[PDB]
Amino acid sequence: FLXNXXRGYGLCGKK
Amino acid sequence: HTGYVGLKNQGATCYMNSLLQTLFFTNQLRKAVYMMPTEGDDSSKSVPLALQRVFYELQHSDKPVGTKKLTKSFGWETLDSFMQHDVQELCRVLLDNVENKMKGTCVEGTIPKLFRGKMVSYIQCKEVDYRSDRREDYYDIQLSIKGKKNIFESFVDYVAVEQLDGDNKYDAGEHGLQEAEKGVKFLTLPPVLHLQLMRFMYNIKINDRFEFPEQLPLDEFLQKTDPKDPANYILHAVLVHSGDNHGGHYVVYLNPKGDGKWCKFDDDVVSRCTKEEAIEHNYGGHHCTNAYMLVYIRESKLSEVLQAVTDHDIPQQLVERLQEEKRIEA
Repeated sequence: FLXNXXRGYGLCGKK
Repeated sequence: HTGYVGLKNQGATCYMNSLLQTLFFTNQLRKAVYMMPTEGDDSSKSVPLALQRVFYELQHSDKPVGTKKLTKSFGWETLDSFMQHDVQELCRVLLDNVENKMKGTCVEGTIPKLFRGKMVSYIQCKEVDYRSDRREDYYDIQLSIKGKKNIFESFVDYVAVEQLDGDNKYDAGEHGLQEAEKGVKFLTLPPVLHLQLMRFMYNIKINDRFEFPEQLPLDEFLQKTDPKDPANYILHAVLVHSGDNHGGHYVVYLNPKGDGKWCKFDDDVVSRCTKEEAIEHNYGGHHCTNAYMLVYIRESKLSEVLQAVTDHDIPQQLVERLQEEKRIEA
């Protein structure tokens, strides 16, 4: 996840 | 009368057929997908092989193409599976699977090459000497729609500075609470840009007019441009929804060659359409048919990204496996 809480590069699971 | 074949409608898979066409006509992606070493793969659970199969059929079938092995391979198989996930998650599921499968091969790193960018965000204290910088990789850009007339306004919003002051004062740890700014700039923009339009909020759908162009210049949002490679982007695909959140019909518009000759991909019916239908008629307004995802290709990378694909780009091992599958079933 990015600084702005949006999803970033790749798979990162649930917040 | 198109030259392009459609995807079967096999349940409420929402954005999936639109995305599959979108990725299929990312020809550089497509060729790298063909190279994945899936000979040892278990078909009933191999998403890299199921994507190879879909692309093979899109390139070679004259009849609409099914996807049941693909939705099985990633396990979304209940009535409303696709309505509990969104298009960004399915993008990540497909791209991450194929990225991993190319690790260690001749096409390793194709997914980052096509789709990874870098940004930097910062917190700068206004009144003491403290700054925090944060560089990170991104894939898509989620653009805010509500209260934005056009894509330029959204990018401006994306990188707009935020005041951290008064009640939301930033704590600079050693410095205690401090007034600060937070800001964002893009370091790079990848060859293929997937812009995700935030029309579906929370559950609602914004149907407001949102203008997006055929050529999209983005140099203004980089921290440092260069000349002889401006961040000038060409519109490739417009993924469209019709409805008011509740279910809806999904279609994608594409000019697969990048030449501005548009087609509408409506599951099994691929038909040819005006540029106006693909662009301005999907702006929305107050119609509830409108873009939720845009694909742009960097002008300097277009010939590269949309390189011609021939039958010789699909290995024999794969072709034979897929045709053998067809023999069995018949």
